[PDB]
Amino acid sequence: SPGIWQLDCTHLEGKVILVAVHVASGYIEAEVIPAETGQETAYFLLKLAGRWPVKTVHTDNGSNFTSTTVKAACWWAGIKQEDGIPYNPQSQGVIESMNKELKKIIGQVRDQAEHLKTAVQMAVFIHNHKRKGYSAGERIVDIIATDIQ
Amino acid sequence: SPGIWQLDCTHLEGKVILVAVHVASGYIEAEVIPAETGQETAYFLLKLAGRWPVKTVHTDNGSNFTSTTVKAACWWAGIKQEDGIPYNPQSQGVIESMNKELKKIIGQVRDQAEHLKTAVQMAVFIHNHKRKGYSAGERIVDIIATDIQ
Ligand SMILES: O=C1C(=O)N(Cc2ccc3c(c2C(=O)O)OCCO3)c2ccc(Br)cc21
Ligand SMILES: O=C1C(=O)N(Cc2ccc3c(c2C(=O)O)OCCO3)c2ccc(Br)cc21
Ligand SMILES: O=C1C(=O)N(Cc2ccc3c(c2C(=O)O)OCCO3)c2ccc(Br)cc21
Ligand SMILES: O=C1C(=O)N(Cc2ccc3c(c2C(=O)O)OCCO3)c2ccc(Br)cc21
Repeated sequence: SPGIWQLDCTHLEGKVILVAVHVASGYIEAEVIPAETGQETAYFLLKLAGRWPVKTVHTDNGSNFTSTTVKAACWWAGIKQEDGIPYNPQSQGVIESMNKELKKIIGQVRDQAEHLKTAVQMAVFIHNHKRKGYSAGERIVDIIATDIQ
Repeated sequence: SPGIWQLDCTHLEGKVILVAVHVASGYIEAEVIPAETGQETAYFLLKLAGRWPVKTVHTDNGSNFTSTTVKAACWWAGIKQEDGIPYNPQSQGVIESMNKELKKIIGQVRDQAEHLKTAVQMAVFIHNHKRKGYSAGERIVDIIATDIQ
Protein backbone atom coordinates (compact mmCIF):
# COMPACT_ATOMS: atom_id res chain seq x y z
CA SER A 1 0.00 0.00 0.00
CA PRO A 2 2.77 2.62 0.39
CA GLY A 3 3.40 2.35 -3.38
CA ILE A 4 -0.24 2.58 -4.51
CA TRP A 5 -1.61 5.57 -6.39
CA GLN A 6 -4.92 6.33 -8.12
CA LEU A 7 -5.31 8.49 -11.23
CA ASP A 8 -8.29 10.81 -11.45
CA CYS A 9 -9.39 13.20 -14.17
CA THR A 10 -11.81 16.10 -13.65
CA HIS A 11 -12.96 19.07 -15.74
CA LEU A 12 -13.02 22.81 -15.06
CA GLU A 13 -13.16 25.96 -17.26
CA GLY A 14 -13.07 23.83 -20.43
CA LYS A 15 -9.78 22.24 -19.36
CA VAL A 16 -8.76 19.00 -17.73
CA ILE A 17 -7.24 18.58 -14.28
CA LEU A 18 -5.22 15.40 -13.97
CA VAL A 19 -4.75 14.19 -10.40
CA ALA A 20 -2.69 11.40 -8.81
CA VAL A 21 -3.75 10.42 -5.29
CA HIS A 22 -1.62 8.44 -2.85
CA VAL A 23 -4.34 6.12 -1.62
CA ALA A 24 -3.10 5.48 1.94
CA SER A 25 -2.44 9.18 2.75
CA GLY A 26 -4.73 11.28 0.57
CA TYR A 27 -1.68 13.21 -0.69
CA ILE A 28 -2.08 14.52 -4.24
CA GLU A 29 -0.19 15.86 -7.22
CA ALA A 30 -2.05 17.55 -10.07
CA GLU A 31 -1.62 19.29 -13.41
CA VAL A 32 -3.78 21.20 -15.89
CA ILE A 33 -3.80 19.89 -19.48
CA PRO A 34 -5.84 20.83 -22.57
CA ALA A 35 -7.20 17.29 -22.83
CA GLU A 36 -6.54 13.85 -21.39
CA THR A 37 -4.41 11.98 -23.92
CA GLY A 38 -2.16 8.95 -23.49
CA GLN A 39 0.89 11.16 -24.06
CA GLU A 40 -0.10 13.67 -21.34
CA THR A 41 -0.98 10.86 -18.91
CA ALA A 42 2.31 9.05 -19.65
CA TYR A 43 4.33 12.21 -19.02
CA PHE A 44 2.43 12.91 -15.78
CA LEU A 45 3.20 9.38 -14.53
CA LEU A 46 6.90 9.73 -15.38
CA LYS A 47 7.03 12.95 -13.32
CA LEU A 48 5.20 11.33 -10.42
CA ALA A 49 7.39 8.21 -10.35
CA GLY A 50 10.57 10.30 -10.40
CA ARG A 51 9.36 12.09 -7.27
CA TRP A 52 7.73 9.27 -5.20
CA PRO A 53 8.20 5.47 -5.15
CA VAL A 54 5.23 4.54 -7.38
CA LYS A 55 4.74 0.77 -7.44
CA THR A 56 1.16 0.49 -8.66
CA VAL A 57 -1.15 2.91 -10.45
CA HIS A 58 -4.90 2.41 -10.68
CA THR A 59 -5.65 4.09 -14.00
CA ASP A 60 -8.66 6.40 -14.30
CA ASN A 61 -10.25 4.88 -17.42
CA GLY A 62 -9.87 2.24 -20.12
CA SER A 63 -8.30 4.53 -22.71
CA ASN A 64 -5.33 5.24 -20.44
CA PHE A 65 -5.29 1.58 -19.37
CA THR A 66 -5.03 0.66 -23.08
CA SER A 67 -2.75 3.50 -24.26
CA THR A 68 0.55 2.20 -25.64
CA THR A 69 2.31 5.40 -24.53
CA VAL A 70 0.97 4.95 -20.98
CA LYS A 71 2.06 1.32 -21.06
CA ALA A 72 5.53 2.39 -22.29
CA ALA A 73 5.87 4.92 -19.45
CA CYS A 74 4.76 2.41 -16.82
CA TRP A 75 7.30 -0.08 -18.16
CA TRP A 76 10.04 2.58 -18.23
CA ALA A 77 9.31 3.75 -14.67
CA GLY A 78 8.79 0.29 -13.15
CA ILE A 79 5.10 0.90 -12.48
CA LYS A 80 2.48 -1.87 -12.36
CA GLN A 81 -0.48 -0.52 -14.27
CA GLU A 82 -3.82 -1.75 -12.98
CA ASP A 83 -7.47 -0.94 -13.60
CA GLY A 84 -9.22 1.52 -11.28
CA ILE A 85 -12.48 -0.41 -11.12
CA PRO A 86 -14.14 0.37 -7.76
CA TYR A 87 -14.36 -3.21 -6.46
CA ASN A 88 -14.90 -1.49 -3.13
CA PRO A 89 -17.86 0.68 -4.32
CA GLN A 90 -16.99 3.47 -1.82
CA SER A 91 -14.22 4.34 -4.33
CA GLN A 92 -16.51 6.13 -6.83
CA GLY A 93 -17.76 8.29 -3.94
CA VAL A 94 -14.34 9.02 -2.41
CA ILE A 95 -13.00 10.25 -5.79
CA GLU A 96 -16.20 12.21 -6.42
CA SER A 97 -15.83 13.82 -2.98
CA MET A 98 -12.19 14.64 -3.72
CA ASN A 99 -13.02 16.32 -7.03
CA LYS A 100 -15.73 18.38 -5.34
CA GLU A 101 -13.34 19.40 -2.55
CA LEU A 102 -10.57 20.29 -5.05
CA LYS A 103 -12.90 22.47 -7.11
CA LYS A 104 -14.09 24.16 -3.92
CA ILE A 105 -10.52 24.99 -2.93
CA ILE A 106 -9.81 26.19 -6.46
CA GLY A 107 -12.86 28.46 -6.17
CA GLN A 108 -11.55 29.86 -2.88
CA VAL A 109 -8.20 30.83 -4.45
CA ARG A 110 -9.34 31.42 -8.03
CA ASP A 111 -9.24 35.22 -7.83
CA GLN A 112 -5.64 35.33 -6.52
CA ALA A 113 -4.21 34.08 -9.84
CA GLU A 114 -4.99 34.63 -13.50
CA HIS A 115 -4.11 31.15 -14.82
CA LEU A 116 -6.09 28.09 -13.77
CA LYS A 117 -2.83 26.10 -13.48
CA THR A 118 -1.64 28.46 -10.72
CA ALA A 119 -4.93 28.08 -8.82
CA VAL A 120 -4.71 24.30 -9.15
CA GLN A 121 -1.21 24.27 -7.61
CA MET A 122 -2.43 26.51 -4.77
CA ALA A 123 -5.20 23.97 -4.18
CA VAL A 124 -2.66 21.11 -4.19
CA PHE A 125 -0.68 23.05 -1.59
CA ILE A 126 -3.74 23.72 0.60
CA HIS A 127 -4.96 20.12 0.37
CA ASN A 128 -1.60 18.52 1.18
CA HIS A 129 -0.98 20.84 4.16
CA LYS A 130 -4.49 20.70 5.68
CA ARG A 131 -4.59 19.27 9.19
CA LYS A 132 -7.21 16.51 9.59
CA GLY A 133 -3.98 15.72 13.66
CA TYR A 134 -1.71 14.97 10.67
CA SER A 135 -1.71 16.39 7.12
CA ALA A 136 -1.64 14.29 3.95
CA GLY A 137 1.96 15.44 3.34
CA GLU A 138 2.97 14.24 6.79
CA ARG A 139 1.13 10.93 6.34
CA ILE A 140 2.75 10.06 3.00
CA VAL A 141 6.25 10.73 4.33
CA ASP A 142 5.57 8.64 7.50
CA ILE A 143 4.03 5.78 5.52
CA ILE A 144 6.95 5.57 3.07
CA ALA A 145 9.58 6.06 5.82
CA THR A 146 8.06 3.23 7.87
CA ASP A 147 8.18 1.11 4.70
CA ILE A 148 11.88 1.91 4.15
CA GLN A 149 12.82 0.80 7.70
CA SER B 1 18.03 21.54 7.34
CA PRO B 2 15.14 19.21 6.39
CA GLY B 3 13.31 22.26 4.95
CA ILE B 4 16.23 23.70 2.96
CA TRP B 5 16.29 23.73 -0.84
CA GLN B 6 18.62 25.26 -3.44
CA LEU B 7 17.49 26.56 -6.83
CA ASP B 8 19.75 25.96 -9.82
CA CYS B 9 19.39 26.96 -13.46
CA THR B 10 21.27 25.31 -16.34
CA HIS B 11 21.06 25.49 -20.14
CA LEU B 12 20.66 22.81 -22.81
CA GLU B 13 19.46 22.78 -26.45
CA GLY B 14 18.67 26.51 -26.30
CA LYS B 15 16.31 25.97 -23.37
CA VAL B 16 16.51 26.35 -19.62
CA ILE B 17 16.38 23.55 -17.06
CA LEU B 18 15.21 24.77 -13.67
CA VAL B 19 16.24 22.54 -10.77
CA ALA B 20 15.39 22.49 -7.04
CA VAL B 21 17.76 20.44 -4.88
CA HIS B 22 16.99 19.26 -1.36
CA VAL B 23 20.36 20.11 0.16
CA ALA B 24 20.54 17.41 2.86
CA SER B 25 19.54 14.51 0.54
CA GLY B 26 20.51 15.47 -3.00
CA TYR B 27 16.92 14.79 -4.12
CA ILE B 28 15.82 16.95 -7.06
CA GLU B 29 12.81 18.20 -8.95
CA ALA B 30 13.24 19.84 -12.36
CA GLU B 31 11.38 21.42 -15.26
CA VAL B 32 12.17 22.70 -18.75
CA ILE B 33 11.18 26.32 -19.50
CA PRO B 34 11.83 28.62 -22.48
CA ALA B 35 13.64 31.11 -20.25
CA GLU B 36 14.17 31.83 -16.54
CA THR B 37 11.66 34.53 -15.62
CA GLY B 38 10.30 35.50 -12.20
CA GLN B 39 6.89 34.14 -13.20
CA GLU B 40 8.28 30.71 -14.19
CA THR B 41 10.44 30.55 -11.05
CA ALA B 42 7.49 31.57 -8.84
CA TYR B 43 5.26 28.88 -10.35
CA PHE B 44 8.00 26.25 -9.95
CA LEU B 45 8.36 27.14 -6.25
CA LEU B 46 4.60 26.93 -5.69
CA LYS B 47 4.60 23.42 -7.17
CA LEU B 48 7.58 22.37 -5.08
CA ALA B 49 6.16 23.72 -1.80
CA GLY B 50 2.83 21.96 -2.41
CA ARG B 51 4.70 18.67 -2.69
CA TRP B 52 7.43 18.94 0.02
CA PRO B 53 7.71 20.99 3.24
CA VAL B 54 9.84 23.84 1.86
CA LYS B 55 10.98 26.16 4.67
CA THR B 56 13.90 27.95 3.04
CA VAL B 57 14.97 28.38 -0.57
CA HIS B 58 18.44 29.56 -1.58
CA THR B 59 17.67 31.37 -4.83
CA ASP B 60 19.91 30.84 -7.85
CA ASN B 61 20.58 34.49 -8.73
CA GLY B 62 19.79 38.09 -7.84
CA SER B 63 17.04 38.54 -10.41
CA ASN B 64 14.95 35.78 -8.82
CA PHE B 65 15.96 37.03 -5.37
CA THR B 66 14.61 40.47 -6.38
CA SER B 67 11.58 39.36 -8.45
CA THR B 68 8.31 40.61 -6.95
CA THR B 69 6.48 37.57 -8.34
CA VAL B 70 9.02 35.24 -6.69
CA LYS B 71 8.66 37.18 -3.45
CA ALA B 72 4.84 36.92 -3.73
CA ALA B 73 5.04 33.15 -4.22
CA CYS B 74 7.43 32.68 -1.30
CA TRP B 75 5.08 34.72 0.89
CA TRP B 76 2.05 32.74 -0.32
CA ALA B 77 3.73 29.37 0.26
CA GLY B 78 5.36 30.24 3.61
CA ILE B 79 8.89 30.04 2.18
CA LYS B 80 11.84 32.02 3.55
CA GLN B 81 13.67 33.29 0.49
CA GLU B 82 17.42 33.60 0.96
CA ASP B 83 20.42 34.29 -1.25
CA GLY B 84 22.37 31.34 -2.65
CA ILE B 85 25.80 32.91 -2.19
CA PRO B 86 28.32 30.09 -1.70
CA TYR B 87 29.67 31.18 1.71
CA ASN B 88 30.95 27.62 1.83
CA PRO B 89 32.88 27.83 -1.50
CA GLN B 90 32.42 24.08 -2.17
CA SER B 91 28.84 25.07 -3.16
CA GLN B 92 29.78 26.45 -6.61
CA GLY B 93 31.53 23.14 -7.35
CA VAL B 94 28.76 20.88 -5.99
CA ILE B 95 26.15 22.63 -8.19
CA GLU B 96 28.52 22.60 -11.18
CA SER B 97 29.06 18.85 -10.62
CA MET B 98 25.29 18.31 -10.38
CA ASN B 99 24.62 20.13 -13.64
CA LYS B 100 27.32 18.10 -15.38
CA GLU B 101 25.88 14.86 -13.99
CA LEU B 102 22.31 15.82 -14.99
CA LYS B 103 23.36 16.64 -18.55
CA LYS B 104 25.24 13.34 -18.73
CA ILE B 105 22.13 11.42 -17.66
CA ILE B 106 20.05 13.42 -20.12
CA GLY B 107 22.54 12.45 -22.85
CA GLN B 108 22.21 8.77 -21.88
CA VAL B 109 18.40 8.86 -22.28
CA ARG B 110 18.11 11.58 -24.91
CA ASP B 111 17.39 9.21 -27.81
CA GLN B 112 14.52 7.44 -26.01
CA ALA B 113 12.27 10.54 -26.16
CA GLU B 114 11.62 13.27 -28.69
CA HIS B 115 11.02 16.18 -26.27
CA LEU B 116 13.75 17.48 -23.99
CA LYS B 117 11.22 17.79 -21.14
CA THR B 118 10.65 14.02 -21.24
CA ALA B 119 14.39 13.32 -21.13
CA VAL B 120 14.77 15.73 -18.20
CA GLN B 121 12.08 13.87 -16.22
CA MET B 122 13.77 10.54 -17.01
CA ALA B 123 16.99 12.03 -15.65
CA VAL B 124 15.17 13.23 -12.49
CA PHE B 125 13.89 9.68 -12.07
CA ILE B 126 17.33 8.10 -12.57
CA HIS B 127 19.03 10.57 -10.22
CA ASN B 128 16.52 10.23 -7.39
CA HIS B 129 16.55 6.40 -7.56
CA LYS B 130 20.33 5.93 -7.90
CA ARG B 131 21.85 3.98 -5.03
CA LYS B 132 24.95 5.72 -3.59
CA GLY B 133 23.47 2.29 -0.09
CA TYR B 134 20.55 4.74 0.08
CA SER B 135 19.05 6.76 -2.79
CA ALA B 136 18.28 10.48 -2.66
CA GLY B 137 14.55 9.64 -2.65
CA GLU B 138 15.02 7.40 0.38
CA ARG B 139 17.17 9.99 2.16
CA ILE B 140 14.69 12.86 1.75
CA VAL B 141 11.80 10.78 3.08
CA ASP B 142 13.89 9.57 6.09
CA ILE B 143 15.16 13.07 6.86
CA ILE B 144 11.67 14.61 6.81
CA ALA B 145 10.10 11.67 8.69
CA THR B 146 12.71 11.95 11.45
CA ASP B 147 11.89 15.68 11.59
CA ILE B 148 8.14 14.97 11.95
CA GLN B 149 8.87 12.68 14.94
O1 LIG C 1 -11.86 14.87 0.45
C1 LIG C 1 -10.91 14.32 -0.07
C2 LIG C 1 -10.60 12.86 -0.04
O2 LIG C 1 -11.42 12.03 0.32
N1 LIG C 1 -9.29 12.76 -0.50
C3 LIG C 1 -8.80 11.51 -1.01
C4 LIG C 1 -8.36 10.57 0.06
C5 LIG C 1 -8.26 9.24 -0.30
C6 LIG C 1 -7.86 8.30 0.61
C7 LIG C 1 -7.55 8.68 1.89
C8 LIG C 1 -7.64 10.01 2.27
C9 LIG C 1 -8.04 10.95 1.35
C10 LIG C 1 -8.12 12.34 1.82
O3 LIG C 1 -9.01 12.58 2.68
O4 LIG C 1 -7.28 13.15 1.34
O5 LIG C 1 -7.34 10.46 3.54
C11 LIG C 1 -6.93 9.40 4.40
C12 LIG C 1 -6.20 8.34 3.62
O6 LIG C 1 -7.15 7.71 2.78
C13 LIG C 1 -8.90 13.97 -1.09
C14 LIG C 1 -7.78 14.30 -1.81
C15 LIG C 1 -7.67 15.60 -2.28
C16 LIG C 1 -8.66 16.52 -2.01
BR1 LIG C 1 -8.56 18.30 -2.63
C17 LIG C 1 -9.78 16.20 -1.28
C18 LIG C 1 -9.85 14.91 -0.84
O1 LIG D 1 -1.48 34.87 -7.88
C1 LIG D 1 -0.52 34.52 -8.54
C2 LIG D 1 -0.22 34.92 -9.93
O2 LIG D 1 -0.91 35.78 -10.47
N1 LIG D 1 0.88 34.14 -10.30
C3 LIG D 1 1.93 34.62 -11.12
C4 LIG D 1 1.49 35.36 -12.32
C5 LIG D 1 2.08 36.59 -12.50
C6 LIG D 1 1.75 37.35 -13.59
C7 LIG D 1 0.84 36.88 -14.49
C8 LIG D 1 0.24 35.64 -14.31
C9 LIG D 1 0.56 34.86 -13.22
C10 LIG D 1 -0.10 33.53 -13.06
O3 LIG D 1 -1.30 33.53 -12.67
O4 LIG D 1 0.59 32.51 -13.31
O5 LIG D 1 -0.68 35.13 -15.21
C11 LIG D 1 -0.45 35.77 -16.46
C12 LIG D 1 -0.59 37.24 -16.23
O6 LIG D 1 0.57 37.71 -15.57
C13 LIG D 1 1.33 33.37 -9.22
C14 LIG D 1 2.40 32.50 -9.10
C15 LIG D 1 2.58 31.88 -7.87
C16 LIG D 1 1.69 32.15 -6.84
BR1 LIG D 1 1.74 31.42 -5.12
C17 LIG D 1 0.64 33.00 -6.96
C18 LIG D 1 0.50 33.59 -8.17
O1 LIG E 1 26.40 15.04 -8.38
C1 LIG E 1 25.42 15.54 -7.85
C2 LIG E 1 25.38 16.28 -6.56
O2 LIG E 1 26.39 16.68 -6.01
N1 LIG E 1 24.03 16.40 -6.25
C3 LIG E 1 23.58 17.42 -5.33
C4 LIG E 1 23.79 17.03 -3.91
C5 LIG E 1 23.85 18.05 -2.99
C6 LIG E 1 24.04 17.77 -1.65
C7 LIG E 1 24.16 16.46 -1.25
C8 LIG E 1 24.09 15.43 -2.16
C9 LIG E 1 23.90 15.71 -3.49
C10 LIG E 1 23.84 14.57 -4.41
O3 LIG E 1 24.91 13.91 -4.55
O4 LIG E 1 22.73 14.34 -4.97
O5 LIG E 1 24.20 14.09 -1.82
C11 LIG E 1 24.14 13.88 -0.41
C12 LIG E 1 23.53 15.05 0.32
O6 LIG E 1 24.34 16.18 0.08
C13 LIG E 1 23.26 16.07 -7.37
C14 LIG E 1 21.90 16.18 -7.59
C15 LIG E 1 21.42 15.77 -8.82
C16 LIG E 1 22.27 15.25 -9.78
BR1 LIG E 1 21.65 14.68 -11.46
C17 LIG E 1 23.62 15.13 -9.56
C18 LIG E 1 24.06 15.55 -8.34
O1 LIG F 1 10.28 8.04 -24.86
C1 LIG F 1 9.24 8.59 -24.57
C2 LIG F 1 8.39 9.39 -25.47
O2 LIG F 1 8.66 9.45 -26.66
N1 LIG F 1 7.42 9.95 -24.62
C3 LIG F 1 6.09 10.29 -24.99
C4 LIG F 1 5.95 10.82 -26.36
C5 LIG F 1 5.14 10.10 -27.20
C6 LIG F 1 4.93 10.53 -28.49
C7 LIG F 1 5.55 11.68 -28.91
C8 LIG F 1 6.37 12.40 -28.06
C9 LIG F 1 6.58 11.98 -26.76
C10 LIG F 1 7.46 12.77 -25.85
O3 LIG F 1 8.71 12.72 -26.04
O4 LIG F 1 6.88 13.43 -24.96
O5 LIG F 1 6.99 13.56 -28.47
C11 LIG F 1 6.13 14.13 -29.45
C12 LIG F 1 6.08 13.15 -30.59
O6 LIG F 1 5.28 12.03 -30.22
C13 LIG F 1 7.51 9.44 -23.33
C14 LIG F 1 6.73 9.65 -22.21
C15 LIG F 1 7.10 8.99 -21.04
C16 LIG F 1 8.22 8.18 -21.07
BR1 LIG F 1 8.91 7.22 -19.63
C17 LIG F 1 8.99 7.98 -22.17
C18 LIG F 1 8.60 8.63 -23.28
